[PDB]
Amino acid sequence: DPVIEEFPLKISGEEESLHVFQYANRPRLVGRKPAEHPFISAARYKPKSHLWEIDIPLDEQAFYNKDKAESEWNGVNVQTLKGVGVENNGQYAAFVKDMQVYLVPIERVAQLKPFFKYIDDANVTRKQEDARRNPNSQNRLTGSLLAHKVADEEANIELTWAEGTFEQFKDTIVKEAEDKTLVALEKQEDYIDNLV
Amino acid sequence: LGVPRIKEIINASKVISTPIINAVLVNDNDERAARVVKGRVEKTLLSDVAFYVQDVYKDNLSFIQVRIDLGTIDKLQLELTIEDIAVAITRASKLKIQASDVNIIGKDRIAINVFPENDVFYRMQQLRRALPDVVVKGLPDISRAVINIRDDGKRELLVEGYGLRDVMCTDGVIGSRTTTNHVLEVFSVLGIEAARYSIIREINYTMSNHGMSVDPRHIQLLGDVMT
Amino acid sequence: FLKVKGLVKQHLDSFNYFVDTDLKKIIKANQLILSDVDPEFYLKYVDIRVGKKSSSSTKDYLTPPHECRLRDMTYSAPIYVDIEYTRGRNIIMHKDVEIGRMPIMLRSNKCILYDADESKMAKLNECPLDPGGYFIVNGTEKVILVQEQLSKNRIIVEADEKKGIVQASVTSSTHERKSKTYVITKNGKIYLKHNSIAEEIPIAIVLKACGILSDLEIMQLVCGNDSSYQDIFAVNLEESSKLDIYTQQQALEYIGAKVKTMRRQKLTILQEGIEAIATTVIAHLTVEALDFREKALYIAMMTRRVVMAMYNPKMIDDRDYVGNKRLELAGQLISLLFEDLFKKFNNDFKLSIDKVLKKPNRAMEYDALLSINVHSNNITSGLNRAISTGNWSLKRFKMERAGVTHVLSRLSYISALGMMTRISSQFEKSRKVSGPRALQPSQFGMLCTADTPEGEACGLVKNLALMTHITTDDEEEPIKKLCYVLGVEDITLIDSASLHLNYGVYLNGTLIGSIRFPTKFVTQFRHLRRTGKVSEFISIYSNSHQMAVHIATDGGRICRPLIIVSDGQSRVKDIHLRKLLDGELDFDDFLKLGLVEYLDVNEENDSYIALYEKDIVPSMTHLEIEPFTILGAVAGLIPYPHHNQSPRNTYQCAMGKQAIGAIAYNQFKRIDTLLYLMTYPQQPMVKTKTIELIDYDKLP
Amino acid sequence: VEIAYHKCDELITLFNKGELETQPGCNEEQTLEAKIGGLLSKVREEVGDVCINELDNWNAPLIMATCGSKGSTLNVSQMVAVVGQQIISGNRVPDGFQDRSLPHFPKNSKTPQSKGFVRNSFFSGLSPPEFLFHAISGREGLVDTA
Amino acid sequence: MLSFCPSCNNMLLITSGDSGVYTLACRSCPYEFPIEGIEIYDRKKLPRKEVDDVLGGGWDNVDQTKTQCPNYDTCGGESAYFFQLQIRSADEPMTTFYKCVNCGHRWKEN
Amino acid sequence: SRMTVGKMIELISGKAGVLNGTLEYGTCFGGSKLEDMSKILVDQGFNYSG
Amino acid sequence: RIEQLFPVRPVRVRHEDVETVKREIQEALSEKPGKEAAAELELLNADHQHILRKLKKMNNKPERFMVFQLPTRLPAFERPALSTRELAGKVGSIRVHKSGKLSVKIGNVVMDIGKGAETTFLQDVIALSIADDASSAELLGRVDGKIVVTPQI
DNA sequence: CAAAATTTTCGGAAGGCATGCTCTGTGGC
DNA sequence: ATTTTTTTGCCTTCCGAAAATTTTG
RNA sequence: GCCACAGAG
Ligand SMILES: CCC[C@@H](C)[C@H]1CC[C@H]2[C@@H]3[C@H](O)C[C@@H]4C[C@H](O)CC[C@]4(C)[C@H]3C[C@H](O)[C@]12C
Ligand SMILES: [Zn+2]
Ligand SMILES: [Zn+2]
Repeated sequence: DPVIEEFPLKISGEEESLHVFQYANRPRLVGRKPAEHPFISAARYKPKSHLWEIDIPLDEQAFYNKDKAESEWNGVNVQTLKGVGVENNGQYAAFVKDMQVYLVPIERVAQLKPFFKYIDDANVTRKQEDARRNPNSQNRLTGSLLAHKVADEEANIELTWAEGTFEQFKDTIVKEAEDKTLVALEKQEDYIDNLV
Repeated sequence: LGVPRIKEIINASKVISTPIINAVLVNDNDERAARVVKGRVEKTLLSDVAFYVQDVYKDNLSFIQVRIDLGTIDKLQLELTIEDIAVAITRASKLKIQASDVNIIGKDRIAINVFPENDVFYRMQQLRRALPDVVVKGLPDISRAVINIRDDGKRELLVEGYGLRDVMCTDGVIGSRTTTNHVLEVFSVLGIEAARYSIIREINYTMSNHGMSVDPRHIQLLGDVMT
Repeated sequence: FLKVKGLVKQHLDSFNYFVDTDLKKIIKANQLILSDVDPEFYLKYVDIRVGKKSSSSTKDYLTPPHECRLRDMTYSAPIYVDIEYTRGRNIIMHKDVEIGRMPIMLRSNKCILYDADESKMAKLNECPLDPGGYFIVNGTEKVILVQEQLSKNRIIVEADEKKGIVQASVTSSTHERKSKTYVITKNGKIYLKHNSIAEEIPIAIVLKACGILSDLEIMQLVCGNDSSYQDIFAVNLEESSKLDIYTQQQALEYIGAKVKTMRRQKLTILQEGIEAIATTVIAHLTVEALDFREKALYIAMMTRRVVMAMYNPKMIDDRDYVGNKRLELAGQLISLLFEDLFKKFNNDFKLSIDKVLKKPNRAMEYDALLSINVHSNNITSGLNRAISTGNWSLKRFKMERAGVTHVLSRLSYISALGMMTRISSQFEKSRKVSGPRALQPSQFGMLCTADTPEGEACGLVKNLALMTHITTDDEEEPIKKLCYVLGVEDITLIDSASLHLNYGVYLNGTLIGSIRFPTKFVTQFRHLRRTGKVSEFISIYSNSHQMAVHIATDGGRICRPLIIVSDGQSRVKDIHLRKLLDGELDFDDFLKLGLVEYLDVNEENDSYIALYEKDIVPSMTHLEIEPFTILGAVAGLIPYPHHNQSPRNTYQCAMGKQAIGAIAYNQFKRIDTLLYLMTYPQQPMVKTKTIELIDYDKLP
Repeated sequence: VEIAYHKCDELITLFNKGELETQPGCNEEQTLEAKIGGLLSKVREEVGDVCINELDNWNAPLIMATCGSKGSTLNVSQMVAVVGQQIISGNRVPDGFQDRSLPHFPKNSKTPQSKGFVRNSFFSGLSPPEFLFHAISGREGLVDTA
Repeated sequence: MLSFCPSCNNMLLITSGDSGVYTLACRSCPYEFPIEGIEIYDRKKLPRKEVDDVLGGGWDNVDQTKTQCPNYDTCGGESAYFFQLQIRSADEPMTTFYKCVNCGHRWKEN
Repeated sequence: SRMTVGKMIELISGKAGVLNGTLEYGTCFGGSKLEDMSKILVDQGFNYSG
Repeated sequence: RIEQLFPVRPVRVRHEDVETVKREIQEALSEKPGKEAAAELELLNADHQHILRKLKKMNNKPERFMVFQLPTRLPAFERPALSTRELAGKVGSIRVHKSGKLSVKIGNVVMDIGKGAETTFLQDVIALSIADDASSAELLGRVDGKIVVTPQI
């Protein structure tokens, strides 16, 4: 019942807007060791629709099938992953700084799944080229239709991808979470009284 | 039995519920003879006589390999061989296969080759999922077979199915004493005059099980009007 | 218990829940009215009340029920609606606008006979022992009978072995829309069919229409790590490749190309497919954004249940199970009728407004409310008709039910008591033994084991037990937040590959997330229920075969109170019983103290109930309050019924409603079409506790 | 009845362990059900036979059974002695709940009292589970007649 | 054959191609896996249920005979346990089951 | 043929109750026991079985 | 490195063994270098030990994150009452007892801790900036595990 | 020998029937 | 102009589609 | 008059 050691828990970063990516296809562990992180070449994020789009260049030397891509897919050599940032409440991304656990609120979590925009582009180009040879007050949209329309019309934002920024983030999080200590107010039973 | 049996007898029902063929064995006091006769009428699927079915792809040739076993065949004592399994595979018309493709490798292996923009993969997947459900021995309509020891101690072989002629033509089964509760089957095999006895006997048995005690002259009249 | 929750009061409760709460839901479903001509015109129903003005302190006068009986009138109270609209250029609001007359149930909170002493009953020529719970329409007293249906918003898995197919059906029922969806097996493949979709859609295509775009994700969600499920389901993965659909837009095109849904506005085929997936495929699950995870997981769970049914046919759901059946009372039926009536009223009012507004010769905008009454009577008329004729025809929901209401039988006191609390089965034409007509063991304590008629309706129409309660609908969002707090990882951030490695959580049949420790979660939720932090009619039960914990919140579930047993000791002690007999510590205090709790059939499945105190082993979970609950009100007249044969008890339940005796205290002030009275009635020499409890010895 | 219950419990133990011998045409569950049903029918017949031979002369149900005017030996045995096994559609009481008949019995219980055997006579009064099982059988008969 | 493309976790299919050589190809993304010199097989091990030897236990305490086993190139046993059984019609000869005592490999004749 | 022993128990319970002066109970899975009613009947000069 | 480009074969378990392999699979996914009540007690003790060693392992390791799952309404704290998103600084402590059990005390309420669902896929944390001068989204590390905190009731 | 006409076999859908026999009441259109 | 079902089984006739067989070149 | 349920054997 007595405690032998305690790890303090701190919360900081109320304006960081920290996201979490979740690749549906890329596994975490291969064999017994952590897998190599894929290299990201391009990132896009629609702000009002919270659509994330991540481009990963796949190897062309081994297992590429240059003929099919160069013929009917206009030579696509990258795989794109699309996801929607779902707002989840109560999720904190935490790290450790000398047995002190620092938590930063997570804004959205995105389920990135493979996207095949070149297939749709080829389909619509085929439809246009086969329809133009021989052809043969209205905004009441609400709900999912309006969301799809506003996601389609709004343009992507070419985000500048970067790596190795963790040290500055850790410094500002530790600095922001070291000056203040908050005193407890609610009783143990009063917390259980409402929203258990 | 009871009222549904009367209902399905008095009309010419081509298919009934629980049809039973009571074959009388030539040798009735040996369990081994009864079991080896049962092996000739009870259907045995490919899955009952095979270790594995697999699909193999090579540099330019694609096939399906089946490994049958001989220990199970020997212990159950089926009069079945490897070439019999091959010709039974070919006789399954729903698989769309012919004898030119089926080949024998070793004493256990059977290879079913496939030759031809994506048809070969679909056709081999269909063949792989349909192959272990073919019938290599037994009658195609017999659901199951059991060996019943009667009151006097002699054994009879009674089956669920619609192949009366194939049961009574099977060696080891006396064809002159094999009967069926189904009536149109008896009409097709033995004629109308045996169908009349089948109607009369089945209705009389159904009435006597419940102890209704009806005089069988009424039953004879009903059978004569039906036939 | 019979002083608070009762047996006849159940109907009352539903009507109360219809008047105080559910009318607001019906209004807010379709509260807004637009105009075709003028875009600035809008009408907004902001509130609704029955039999009370917002201005007057005292409720408005109503004719007494006996006066309505004598004069062939309708016992009813006006419906008052607060309406905001535009008259010219300024928004104006008007309260207490009458749009019809709701026929009120007797002895409800809107009746004149509510909580009235015997002297006031004598002043109004009404018997104090009248059960109430019926509607006086045109002088005739009609009872809206209890309807029995399959559980709504739940997956029901059934199979036809003689036809060889399996299916999983969901009957989505929500105030916005009602629909039915099927996931069926055909030719070894799995398809999804709906009334709006013209052709059956392969399950891979409809799963790709949602957020899932990987075949590995589909196969991992449907099957998981089990090899046999993968072998069964791998055929359906090839139909996505055969029909060259690989992206979400392609599947949406394919689905929307074959939708028969007529729409007022012309809509794009892609947008039609998005609408069909969002609102039509599964009606009670809606998506307001680009995320389709909940719908995808619902369809995947249905497909997994279908696959598990195909692997072995013993994993189907029993339609005759009481936990799979829900009971519609008068409140739910009047709600589902008033929804149609209000939709027709809104359509007619919008047509009238468009007709008047198309005339441009009027400089001054007119008052729309002046044209309420010329439509409003229709509501009342239709309402009265749906209780008078008993025919129940609603083309919006394709519902053609008949015999919903019945003329209240007045052959005896127990006859009128047993006409109340009567269940009408869904399958009225089932002539098969051991189907819906069998007495399921699941109805022990919920439905009467003896009260059923002899004849063509034997086993179909049935009566409630003595000590039962029928759950009313209540909000589920606090329960959802409590689930998220208690340790349930949300469905939008868990792995699709490892979803079947641990227990899932199903709120009202919808997969809300995953739980690492199911037993601790169930114990904590039961502790919160027994303490009083959540509603006592919320049901928690863990199904180990499906690896799920189900939380049921919606109404229509049959419940039954039971004494809790902990550590081999009954939680109800002698001091509690002494307090209850002395006058304090009533049944509600028993509920708050955690001594008794309500168990429905599904929670009774995950339980172990002791019949008597002497039979308690340490493994028991609950204790029976009293056994003769399993016999209903009509069956309670039989003395020593456990010494009899069951058909004798059934015949007594049939013939007790035809016995000649005293009807009510005002039987000589009543003018009924046929009334048999006995000159010298006597109370029985051999009584029953049920006889005393239902006051049968007062009017024998 | 105690001897029959002990033997039935022994068969349940053998079935649960897995060394239960099977009938020539039946599986484990089928042969267990057949053996238990035969044992319970035998014990009902034995108790009925020891009941009928003891009733004295000028016993009205016995006289009415001897005449054939009304009733039978089975009805007298059910009124005075054990009612017997309740049979629904040729089998015992089906599992209405998950892997059990009633919540008043443990899960995976196949004891005679948990699947439709009424120890009590009609004179001694039926317990609530026996009452429910007898109601199930009577309802099946009523529906069949209807 | 149940395999999935590692790039996009979509199902892999086998096509003939222009060269006539089969490859594991993905219809969604540009990925192929040639199988020249590589074996691929998806084995479906069918379940095996125990079967009782319907002729076992019958070669105990029976007369012997001098019949050479058909596997003469592997062994030269002569004494074999033999017995007679009628498994056919009554107008055709009653068959003989006989097993070698050294090599097993039981066989029958008419 | 109908086996209504509960009817005989009702008759004896009613007889003993009307001789004793109190209404009796035929409550399911309980009620007034037969031995008490036989004792009441035999104390009043009637046969125990009614 | 090209071994990852081999056609992935999904995990297949026989139907009779699917309920038994779940322990082995659940332990293999992490790959560290009442009968149901007792089983969950053992699982909770193992989870507590695993959380302790995983917390000790990632001390001061760059680009190493672990996702906490706290209740959406934290206990109220006195203003320097405060909104749930307005908390800053130290709020509580993770405590280890002699039995090896771990408990998270926030304010004045003690709560449990468990490692929750086991994910088989890769997760990383991405900061985001929507500055009009230059919009950037820098990677900060990978998520290694997840813990869940539930009230002690 | 294999292309083309003729015939047979085989499915799924479309129809139909059954869902007792009599008898006594009411209530609403 | 969004949108449930509300028994269960048995039987013959029709009618393309595909398979089987014969018949022309 | 047509439907609709309600009962009786
Ligand atoms: C998969 C099940 C098929 C089944 C319904 C088919 C396949 C075999 C068929 C029977 C045989 O043909 C022999 C008979 C022929 C007579 O003409 C009519 C009756 C007869 C008993 C047939 C009835 C029926 O047609 C059967 C049982
Ligand atoms: Zn791919
Ligand atoms: Zn040899």
